[PDB]
Amino acid sequence: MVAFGVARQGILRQNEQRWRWIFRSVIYEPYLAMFGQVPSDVDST
Amino acid sequence: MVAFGVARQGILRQNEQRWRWIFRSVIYEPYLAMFGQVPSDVDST
Repeated sequence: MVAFGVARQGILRQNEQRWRWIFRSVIYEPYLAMFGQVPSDVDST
Repeated sequence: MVAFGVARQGILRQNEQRWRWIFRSVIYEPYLAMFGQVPSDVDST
């Protein structure tokens, strides 16, 4: 899950240089996928 | 489930002194979690 989350982070945006947005963005992917309405669907398009 | 519901009630707000809002708030957590779009995601943030 962490592997795929970091891969999603890389796909979404190339780089990020802040220790707050990155952690929240990474942690969002698990709950997003599990709760059903994952932004991942929006991210793909 | 009841244990985690009361824990969520405590986390959400410290105290509540009405025998109506408390019961509805407690009962909301199970259905919220099960039906997929649980306010718990909003509660965390």
